[PDB]
Amino acid sequence: MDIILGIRVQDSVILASSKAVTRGISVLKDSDDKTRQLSPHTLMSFAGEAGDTVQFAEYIQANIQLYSIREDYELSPQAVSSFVRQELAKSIRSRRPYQVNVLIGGYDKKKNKPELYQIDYLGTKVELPYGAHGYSGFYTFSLLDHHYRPDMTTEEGLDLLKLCVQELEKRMPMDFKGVIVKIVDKDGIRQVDDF
Amino acid sequence: MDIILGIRVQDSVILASSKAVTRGISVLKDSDDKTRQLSPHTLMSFAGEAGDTVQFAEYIQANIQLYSIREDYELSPQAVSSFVRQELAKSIRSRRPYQVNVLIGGYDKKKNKPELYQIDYLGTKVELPYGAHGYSGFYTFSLLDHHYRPDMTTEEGLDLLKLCVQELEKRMPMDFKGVIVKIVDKDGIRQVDDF
Amino acid sequence: QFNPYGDNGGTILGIAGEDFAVLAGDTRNITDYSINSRYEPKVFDCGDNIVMSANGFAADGDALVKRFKNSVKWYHFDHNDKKLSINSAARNIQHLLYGKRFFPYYVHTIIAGLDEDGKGAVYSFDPVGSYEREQCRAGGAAASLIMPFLDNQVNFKNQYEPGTNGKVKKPLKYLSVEEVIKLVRDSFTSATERHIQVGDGLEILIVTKDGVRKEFYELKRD
Amino acid sequence: SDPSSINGGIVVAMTGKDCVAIACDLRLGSQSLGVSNKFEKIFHYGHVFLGITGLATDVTTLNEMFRYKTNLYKLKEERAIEPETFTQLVSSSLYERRFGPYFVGPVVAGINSKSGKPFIAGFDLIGCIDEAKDFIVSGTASDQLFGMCESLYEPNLEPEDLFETISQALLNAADRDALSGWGAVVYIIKKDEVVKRYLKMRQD
Amino acid sequence: TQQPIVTGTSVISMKYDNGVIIAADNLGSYGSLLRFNGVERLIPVGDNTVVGISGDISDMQHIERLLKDLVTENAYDNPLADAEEALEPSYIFEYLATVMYQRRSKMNPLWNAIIVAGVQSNGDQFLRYVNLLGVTYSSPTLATGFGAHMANPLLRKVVDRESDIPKTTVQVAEEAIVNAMRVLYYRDARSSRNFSLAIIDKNTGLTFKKNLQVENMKWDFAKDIKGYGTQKI
Amino acid sequence: TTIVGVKFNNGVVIAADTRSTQGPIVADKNCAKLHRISPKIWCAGAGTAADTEAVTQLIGSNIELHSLYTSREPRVVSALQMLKQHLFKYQGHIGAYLIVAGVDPTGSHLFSIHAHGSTDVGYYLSLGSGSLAAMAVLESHWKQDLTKEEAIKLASDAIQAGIWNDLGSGSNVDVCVMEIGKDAEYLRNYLTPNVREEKQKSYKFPRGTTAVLKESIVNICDIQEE
Amino acid sequence: TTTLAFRFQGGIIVAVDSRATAGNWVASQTVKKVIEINPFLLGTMAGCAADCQFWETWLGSQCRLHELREKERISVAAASKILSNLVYQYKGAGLSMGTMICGYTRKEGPTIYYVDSDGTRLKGDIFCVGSGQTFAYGVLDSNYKWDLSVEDALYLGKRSILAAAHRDAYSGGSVNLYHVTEDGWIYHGNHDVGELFWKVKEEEGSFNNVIG
Amino acid sequence: MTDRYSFSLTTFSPSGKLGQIDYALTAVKQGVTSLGIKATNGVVIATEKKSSSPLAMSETLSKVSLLTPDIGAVYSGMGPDYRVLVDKSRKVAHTSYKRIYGEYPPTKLLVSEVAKIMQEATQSG
Amino acid sequence: TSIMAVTFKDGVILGADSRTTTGAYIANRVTDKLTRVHDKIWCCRSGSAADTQAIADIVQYHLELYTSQYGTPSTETAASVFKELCYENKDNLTAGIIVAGYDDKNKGEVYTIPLGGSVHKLPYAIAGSGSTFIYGYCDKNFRENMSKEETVDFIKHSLSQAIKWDGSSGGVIRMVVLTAAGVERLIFYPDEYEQL
Amino acid sequence: TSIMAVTFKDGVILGADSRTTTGAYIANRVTDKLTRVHDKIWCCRSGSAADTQAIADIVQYHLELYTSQYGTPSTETAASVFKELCYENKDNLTAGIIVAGYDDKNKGEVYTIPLGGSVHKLPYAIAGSGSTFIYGYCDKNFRENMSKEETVDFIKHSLSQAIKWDGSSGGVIRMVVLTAAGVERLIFYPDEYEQL
Ligand SMILES: [Mg+2]
Ligand SMILES: [Mg+2]
Ligand SMILES: [Mg+2]
Ligand SMILES: [Mg+2]
Repeated sequence: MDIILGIRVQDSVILASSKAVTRGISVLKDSDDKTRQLSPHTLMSFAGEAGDTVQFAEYIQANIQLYSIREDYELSPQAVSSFVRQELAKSIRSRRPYQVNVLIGGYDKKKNKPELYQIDYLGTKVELPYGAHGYSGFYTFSLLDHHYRPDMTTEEGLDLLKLCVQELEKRMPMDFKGVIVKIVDKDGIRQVDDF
Repeated sequence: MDIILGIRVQDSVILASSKAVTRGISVLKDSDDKTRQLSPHTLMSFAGEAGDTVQFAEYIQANIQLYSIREDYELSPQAVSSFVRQELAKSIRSRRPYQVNVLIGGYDKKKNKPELYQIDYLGTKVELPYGAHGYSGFYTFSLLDHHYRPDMTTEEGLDLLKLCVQELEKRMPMDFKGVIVKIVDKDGIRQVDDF
Repeated sequence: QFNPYGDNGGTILGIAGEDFAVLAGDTRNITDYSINSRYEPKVFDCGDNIVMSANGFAADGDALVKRFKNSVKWYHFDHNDKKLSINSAARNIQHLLYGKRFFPYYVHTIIAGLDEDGKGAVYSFDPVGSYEREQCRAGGAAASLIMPFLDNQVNFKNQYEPGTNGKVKKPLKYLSVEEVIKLVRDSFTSATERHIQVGDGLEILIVTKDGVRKEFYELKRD
Repeated sequence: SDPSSINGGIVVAMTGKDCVAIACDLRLGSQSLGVSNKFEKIFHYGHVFLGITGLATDVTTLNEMFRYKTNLYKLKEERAIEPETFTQLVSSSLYERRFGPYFVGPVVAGINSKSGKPFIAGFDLIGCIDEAKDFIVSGTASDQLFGMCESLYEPNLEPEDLFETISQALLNAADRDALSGWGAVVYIIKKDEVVKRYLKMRQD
Repeated sequence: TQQPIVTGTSVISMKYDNGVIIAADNLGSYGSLLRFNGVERLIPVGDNTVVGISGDISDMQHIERLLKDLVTENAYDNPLADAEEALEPSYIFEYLATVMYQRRSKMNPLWNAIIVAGVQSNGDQFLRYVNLLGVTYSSPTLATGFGAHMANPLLRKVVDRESDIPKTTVQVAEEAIVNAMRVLYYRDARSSRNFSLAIIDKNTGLTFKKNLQVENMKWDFAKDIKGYGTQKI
Repeated sequence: TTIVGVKFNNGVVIAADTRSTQGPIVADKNCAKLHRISPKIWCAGAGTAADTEAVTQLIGSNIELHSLYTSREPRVVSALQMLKQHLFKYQGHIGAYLIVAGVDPTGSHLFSIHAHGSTDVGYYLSLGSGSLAAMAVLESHWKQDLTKEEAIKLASDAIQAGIWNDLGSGSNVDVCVMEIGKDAEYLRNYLTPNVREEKQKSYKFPRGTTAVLKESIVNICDIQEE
Repeated sequence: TTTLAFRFQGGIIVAVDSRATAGNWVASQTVKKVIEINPFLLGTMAGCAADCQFWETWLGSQCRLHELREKERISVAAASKILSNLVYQYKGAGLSMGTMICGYTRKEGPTIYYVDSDGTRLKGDIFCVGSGQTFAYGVLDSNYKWDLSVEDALYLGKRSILAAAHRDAYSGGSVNLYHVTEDGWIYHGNHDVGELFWKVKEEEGSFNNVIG
Repeated sequence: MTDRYSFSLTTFSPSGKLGQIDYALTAVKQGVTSLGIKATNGVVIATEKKSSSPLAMSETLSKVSLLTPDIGAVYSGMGPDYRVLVDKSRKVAHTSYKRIYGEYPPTKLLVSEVAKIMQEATQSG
Repeated sequence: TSIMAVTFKDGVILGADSRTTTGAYIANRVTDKLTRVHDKIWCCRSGSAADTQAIADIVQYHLELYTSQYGTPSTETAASVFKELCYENKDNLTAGIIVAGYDDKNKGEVYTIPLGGSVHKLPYAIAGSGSTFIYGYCDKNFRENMSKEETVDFIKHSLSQAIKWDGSSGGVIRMVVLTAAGVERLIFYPDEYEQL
Repeated sequence: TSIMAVTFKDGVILGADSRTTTGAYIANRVTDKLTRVHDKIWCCRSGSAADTQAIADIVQYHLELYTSQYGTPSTETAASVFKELCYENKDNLTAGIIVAGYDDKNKGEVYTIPLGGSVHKLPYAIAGSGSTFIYGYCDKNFRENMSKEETVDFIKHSLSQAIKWDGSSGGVIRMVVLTAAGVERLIFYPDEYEQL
């Protein structure tokens, strides 16, 4: 898949992911949701090779849900991201590796802090205030480097995100059919239905 | 370059050509005019390899303008298209061929008829009621095959053209940044500045 | 298949002072893991107070120096024995190099001398003729070992004045010819320790208003 | 394509008088793209320090592996592992992946708690140990570090002098490498105190 | 671009106090086949120069003809052709080096490695190398091919630097050269026992020795060597 | 790398240079290439350095266990058979080229072994990038019935040939002498002909030269009581 | 490499970085990526440095011959086309060039042509070329206005190169600024990125991700 | 064939006794006396060489065995069982330690490895 | 390499050169290519030194275990074991082996096992890179039931020419004589065979 | 192909087989590989048939024009012309030619011109794919100043063995004798030479 963005503000993490699914010549869909809820306060967006993306995401989702039931407890975003990293690090030396890049946006209820983790298909994990995969960062990071503040509100984060998407829509050759935006905070996960 | 469309209606020829110029990663321009006026009643749009497109178009333009001055006479669209075909047919067996596809839209003042010629970089010429180059025809021809009539007005031609562009904007993966539309009729060549 | 290129190793270094300039280079010539010569001069006096070295593939390096020396000779013939200025020589060498843009001289060229104001000058070229006036430039095998050291000890990069803690830079005071030669010697001694293609000898050509002088120093032969 | 130069980064270690020093840059990238300026490459297991350059997923993986192994070592041996012993463990662990190796360049630094002797060591991606008295370098700017260390280094430097030497070796080497920089950390290690300093450097 | 077919192996040489010595075996190999056993690869030019050539033999024979033509041409309208305006080693070398570099620049090289050994008018020793790439260099000792790897280390033990040259006699130099040729015969699979040796001295002139053989060889110790590890008989 | 093995009257001597390289870069200027398989069986390795070490320690480990099991001092032919069968199995992928020498109850032995598993017997051997330089010296000066002192001389001269003439070899000469009925004497840095000259300048910086952002103490101690 | 050029009310701003790399090795931090074709025309360097240096210097010679023959300043249109027609002759041979030919004449006004080694010649208002072009475009697009002052436009070009120099590994060293007027270009200095970054961070409040 | 004894031969009796271990200890009790004493600067281990026949060369039977250069072992009980344990102990000192850490194991850890082998012969099938 | 085995009246003689090359470098000039797999069953090795050594060691092991159980093996049995290894592992081996042995019942026998792993019982056999140059000489000069001295001369002259033309062959000429009388090793130096 | 030329007391004799193959198919079993470039200067051809025919035809033309102007050419002159063509066009030729001729002043001479375009004057020469198998035989059996009958026997026996081992060689053995007496053609059939 194509563009996935993430930004961690004061009290929430915002993930933006493109809606287009293109199979070579034609755009087969323009409303695709490239994300899975791993736990009530943890969201994972993904992009990479067709099939492997959803297969990997749903596999992770199943595992975190299993843990949640077994222990009657929600793993911290850090713990989830470490589990995901290991799976990808394991995968890269497999017979056929998962070609999947992910962003993990979670709100840690213990520390009362939003957290954004960027993990590529090699199992390269970094915690960031904002992140992206593919070419998305090439267009957006100069804007984020300028405007970002750690004390930004959710609304300011969304406005900075709009500027990033506008720059993408201007300079990117591919039509990614806009983005679905989701917010992760202390109350859980919700989708911004007008963007 | 990308999308170039052509449609011959009752009394005019309409050429639509995309505005985007993409150099790999970035869209460098979104207002590029992929056309040259060869004579007062003959317009040529073009698409193909970078550099060669404009070089070829301007070379043809210079030659037709030279003929016009020498004879004090405008060559028929058929005569111009034959000259262009020969140049491309010559070019395909050269050391480095012009990788340029063209549409030639002209109004024949002698016969009082619009004429549309489609010529690819091999020197393959066909006279058509409507034509395209690249993948443009794959998306648009089913619509043109359905709605086209030989007695269409210019306004009806533009409406059918809008439907074609809308289908392109929906199903094509690339953002071609809209199209510049030009009309060729008995009064000459003019650009539709709102499309 | 025939490969028209080779690698003869070697490392060269050019430093421009306030009223002088040095061009140094090791005297070792190699192919693969063998030593061809322990003393094969690589830096040349080309006349008109200009010194030159074309490091890399020695056949191309010798050809280029030979052609430039010849260009100096014909410059005199054609322009009433006018002295070829260092800036004019640099532009001339660009054209010599770019003339073989599609079959390049596989060398990194450096020339040194004095400009028309008597100040030290060094020019650096890539294999196809792009050039630049520089203060400090190492070329060849151990260039990556030497240049960071020169950034630190000549331009005082990353060095600040004690007590200020990063607020005030170490000021760029001018270096004498004796001071420069120390840095050159230490550069090549260090390079000889960690790079297998560097060693045997060091020959330095110093350029002043009085002319061109040579200095030779032994280097480790292992 | 080359796994050892996708992410970039450097590590350098030096010995001094009754002290050792180990330093690293903070950059992580995806080739030309800078991704993180907080990717520390030095870790420690008790009083033994390990720097790792190379492919970042393997850097992280190996840190977790040696934490795992040194934690079990401690439980069984009832003592913290020493630099010399840990060096052999790294070599063993790397060679066991001889035909599917971790694309890394590790560097060990520390002081033996019993003898008080300063110790440094380096490895290639499959475990060959380089036990130098003076300095060890690793990373995408290893050539530059070899040049800096070879000229700047002198034996038996006091802790506060060794800090300046290793800092200047790293800084100037990193500034001649596109894939290194974006910050730096230096550890000064004595027998029973360790100081960690973040350096100010150019962010390009 | 071509490939060498019939080839000649190492050419070795060194300077001594009053001149230079050069040597090369008499074999023309055809791959692993030791096809031609009477090939002279040292070619004298006048009484002051000897050109030693390794590599492609067909190209060697071409170069041999160029040098022969050079002598003819130098004699044209030249009353001092056998005196002040005779060919010098330095003239002969520079000519060859020019040709070699020109040929590689047309991507049609003379597939050779050449050493020009001689004594100049003023008595100075001349010893310089050129190959198919046009690469040139000089040294107190010079050798091509296998000789570069095995002969140079031995010859450099006699003349390690410039200051060792006046201390080296012709007897010591020839001894060193002859030993090196024996070592190459032991260890180079494309070498022969038969070789030629030439001395160019500033006093005694050019001495050209043909039909020399490698002698004083050690082989007796082979009788004790059995198996490849555990075998006892 | 330059490594040689020379047989003499009552034993065998093995020698090596001390340069380890990463391409054209010198990683370690005083590397130890002489390895111990057992007390009186030593070997020197060229090629892939990690392979030469790993394969020596593995066979050395198994040789020790074999010695204990059989109540006999290890033999060189055992080390050789174990090495070659291991290397052959890995079809040259373990890039270990070794010269193996030693003394045992059977006598003194000298072998070479190549990565693919082939072995050779000899009175004098050389291996590595400087093997041709070294062998030129050995072929010039070797003779039958060498004394211990003559063999050490010849071996170190052969390594010197590699040091000076081979770019892949340098620095110092290590030697190990294995004589019959004696302890094997390892002579680390037997020769030191490449000491670096004093530099023209001291590059010791003034304290406070480097700019610092933050300082902090690192807790290396375990969790404390009370 | 990062080079940009944009048209505005007061003429043209040209801004470039100074870094040259050979693989991961930083060969130079003091490269001049603006070629002073003549006192009125500027060209940017991207691709092969020699190709850009050589042919844009040659271009200056052609522009000088033109004004000697025609007794009139050459147009940016004509100057840019001399270069594009030349590189088009070499098409396929291996030239690598991405340049912006910048000028300000009476008949044209401030004009920029992107000229490229595969024959492309594009007139435009904003161009950005190099490995760090995407970073520079972001800052440019979001802050560009025609009615920028010369002072603010100069800063925008400086700030856009800085953005690239920070994120792009192959861009950095220093920033070179130029302002092109009808009476000729004016050089606005060399600015070390190391010092500039910290200065901008403090004064602007940007780069909060970076500790200083 | 195949080893079809995949079940434990040592099991808990109603009283909580592991019979086979108790009986093994009884075999040890019948064995020849061996002892060990630790000093400040050393340790001594000793036993009697109970020669089964005077024609037997009791020097060829080693009751005291080197496990590592710094570790030795002596036993009481069944000699053959001891001999194979010494073989396993010597090997495990290498495989589970020396090939990993490049040094011989400390006494307590080698003892731990030997103990593990003996424990497994008490539970394995 | 130049190797051969020749049957004669009293048994069989194996012959070989002593040169082992790595490209053009002679890695060993005093190689012993005549290897013993049993008391009076030897072989001549050509091809990969690693492969032929590995094979010979395995065969020696097989015939040692055979002898312990069933007594002295035949030369045919030894050739069969060689063949079995060479044929079944033909994809991963480069070995050309000549097997020669002496029985009292069968006397001197020679078997050649070329690259494919086929077996060919012959009166005499030649192999190695140098054998190509002496096919004509050996075919013209070989006779059945030669004497020991004639057979030594035949091998000496043959390998002399093989060495003369083949750069991969050289050094000393080693020979092993297998008869009822026992096993005799012979060696001939360059100064001897070069003047033939 | 198996070809050779041998100098003897009264002059020189050229010898050749008659087999021409296209892969494993014998396209011509009665080929004449002994070609005349002048009255008493002939050549033996090996390599590309097209190339060696083209070369020989050009040489024949050159020596015909030489003879018209300067009289009978030497065998050395003929070899030089061959060499000049083979050397200068080495990239586009696959030709191995032996030149043999008879002068009254110089008598029998033999020159071999292998692939590269080098020239080698020899007492006798062998070439072609089959020559490899008779290097040993020819070196052992050649003598200088043999008689006509001895030289015919030497060539017949040599090529007999070359044909025996080389699949690319066969058919009849053709020979051309060059002496002061004139030019004599000889032919020897399989039933004759196979039983030697
Ligand atoms: Mg060195
Ligand atoms: Mg950097
Ligand atoms: Mg940067
Ligand atoms: Mg031979």
